[PDB]
Amino acid sequence: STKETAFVEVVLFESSPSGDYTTYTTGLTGRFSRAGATLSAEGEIVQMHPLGLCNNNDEEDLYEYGWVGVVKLEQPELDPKPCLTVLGKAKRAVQRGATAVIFDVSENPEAIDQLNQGSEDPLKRPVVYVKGADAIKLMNIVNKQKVARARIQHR
Amino acid sequence: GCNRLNKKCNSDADCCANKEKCERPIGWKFMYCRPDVGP
Repeated sequence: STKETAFVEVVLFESSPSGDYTTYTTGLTGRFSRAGATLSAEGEIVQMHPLGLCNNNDEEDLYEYGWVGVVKLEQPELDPKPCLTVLGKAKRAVQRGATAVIFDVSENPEAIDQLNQGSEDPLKRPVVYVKGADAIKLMNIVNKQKVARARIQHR
Repeated sequence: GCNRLNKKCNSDADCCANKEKCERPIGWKFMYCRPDVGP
């Protein structure tokens, strides 16, 4: 229950012409899914958008080192034919260099069961899901469309 | 313009001149660019 809790801290800066700066900090919790490793991770957040995630190409241009991917899942009734399964989306982000992947499963709770199937070998990086108030916290900062950094801790 | 805030860095040369500095946040593993208000 409290096992597999993922503690996520996100930090974003906003500057101003005066040179004054605002820091926005959030702490939130989700869960390490059985689809991935239970490991700490840290890096710049990249929100993974739908067509970009569908890009099937194998090219160096698509690789970036050490980022934390964020995927906000759509309601299944509105996205009935995805290009990849939820597990496939995690695998694809890891192939493109993600150090961890966070799914906001609020609109697709069934994704939790897909991620928690332990019948596949785990990805080597954390695959975390957030929902409810914690997902609201994450997306509030992700939606600012700036460069945020995130740290994922186990225990 | 220039804004490298929260980008990874290995030295101040990787951040924006003067208004940013490269620092490892306490409790974090890596160095990132952060604001430098002088001091």
